[PDB]
Formats: sequence, C-alpha cells, structure tokens
Amino acid sequence: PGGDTIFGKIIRKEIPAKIIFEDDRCLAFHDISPQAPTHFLVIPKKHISQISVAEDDDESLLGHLMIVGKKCAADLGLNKGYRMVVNEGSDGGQSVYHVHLHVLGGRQMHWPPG
Amino acid sequence: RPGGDTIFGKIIRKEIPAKIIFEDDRCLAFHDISPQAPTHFLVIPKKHISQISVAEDDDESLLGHLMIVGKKCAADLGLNKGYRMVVNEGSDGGQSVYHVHLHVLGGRQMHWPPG
Ligand SMILES: C[C@H](N)C(=O)NS(=O)(=O)OC[C@H]1O[C@@H](n2cnc3c(N)ncnc32)[C@H](O)[C@@H]1O
Repeated sequence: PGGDTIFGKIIRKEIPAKIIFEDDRCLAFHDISPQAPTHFLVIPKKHISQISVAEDDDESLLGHLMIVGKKCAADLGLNKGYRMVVNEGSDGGQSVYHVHLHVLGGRQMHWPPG
Repeated sequence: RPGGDTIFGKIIRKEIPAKIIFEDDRCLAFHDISPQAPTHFLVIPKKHISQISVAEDDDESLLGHLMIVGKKCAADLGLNKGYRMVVNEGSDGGQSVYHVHLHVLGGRQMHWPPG
C-alpha cells in the first residue's frame, strides 16, 4: 500500500510533507533536505523499490514522473533550468528504497553531478 | 532530418562515430566522450526533443523507455553497486547539447549534492 518506507508514509498522508502536486499515480513534494533553492521529488504511488527493478510495463509511469517534474518546475518558476536525478543503490547514493525523481534548480548546478 | 540537427542526430544517422551500447527503434545508448565516472553513458531518443522542458504529454512512454533502457544497459555493463541517472535542462542545468538525453554514471561512489 505505497510501501514500508518514509515515502510510503508520505503517500498515505501519515506524516506531513509540502505537497506540490498529486494525481492518481504520483506525488510531488519538496525535499526535507534541500540541496538547491528549489528541490523537490516526484514519486510513484506504486512501490517500486529502485529503478533497477522497474518492469517494462512501468515505462509510461516513469515517463509520467518526468512530465510531472517538468510541469512542476515550470510552475515553481525555474525558467533558467534545472537538473533531474534518479539515484540507484549504494554507489548512486540512493537514500530511500522507493523510486524517486529529484528536481533541483534556482542555482547553477555543477559538473560532475556528484 | 530523422534525429535532428545536433551532434546527437549525426550520431543517430551514423555520420559521426560513437561507442554504441544499445539501439532500438526509439532510442540509442552510447558512451560519453568526456566521462565523469568510470562508466558514463547517454541514452537518447531517436525523435528529436530539444530539452525536457518542452517534452509533450504524449512523450511519456518514450521518456520512460529511456530510463528502462538506461537501467538495462547499466546491468549489462555490470554496474551492480549502483549508478546515478541525470537529465540536465537549460543554463542552470548545465545542458550543452539541446537534444534530450539521460546520463547514466557509475563505477564509483557518487556524492551529494549532485552538482
Ligand atoms: C558538459 C555539460 N555539463 C553537460 O553535461 N551537457 S549535457 O547535459 O548536454 O550533456 C551532453 C553530454 O554529451 C557528451 N558529448 C558531447 N559530444 C559527444 C560525442 N561526440 N560523443 C559522445 N558524447 C558526447 C558530453 O561529453 C556531455 O556529457
């Protein structure tokens, strides 16, 4: 039912988050530890633990996260650009085992991306 | 032209060389010429879309397909300890090629923040 992580609790409305957008299949909310003046997450309501286990049937859902992300970025006034990030596993620095798309902007993002 | 005018269109049409990892009717995965990690490749759509900010609602499946291909290529390249996927948009994102693309980086510990 949204999974056994803190992101599951956020989806179920059991703990608060600053929600930017919601539909029947995803949720966008500001990150609690922001790394840029604007830093939010877009997550599926379906509990996919990590991108490495995403199924072929999840393709449109994953793309939906990116479309919602870019729409939210526009709504939040990120007209100079932004960066989207998905972390996988220990080397990727994945902090919660529920797939999440980071969207960061409001400052120059640098290279390399970590 | 199929693939667009950028250097990535040239790569799609085999007009300039690339080290290709995977190719299908919708996308192409190839190694980055300036790797920022021991493994660093790009997944790009064969349809030209300039940047994620102008992607259309009907591009959802294609965008998701980039991610699925990214994760499959990462597995095939033995990135078993993980990796980071990145899309750069515009000036603040550090985008230098205006053809939508997904970076996949691995083979070392990635740090936070992601730039
Ligand atoms: C460099 C800038 N920070 C950047 O990341 N720009 S980008 O988001 O648009 O990424 C484009 C990527 O395409 C790569 N690239 C450019 N020309 C290439 C070529 N002929 N073959 C393979 N990769 C190429 C660049 O090294 C860069 O990592």
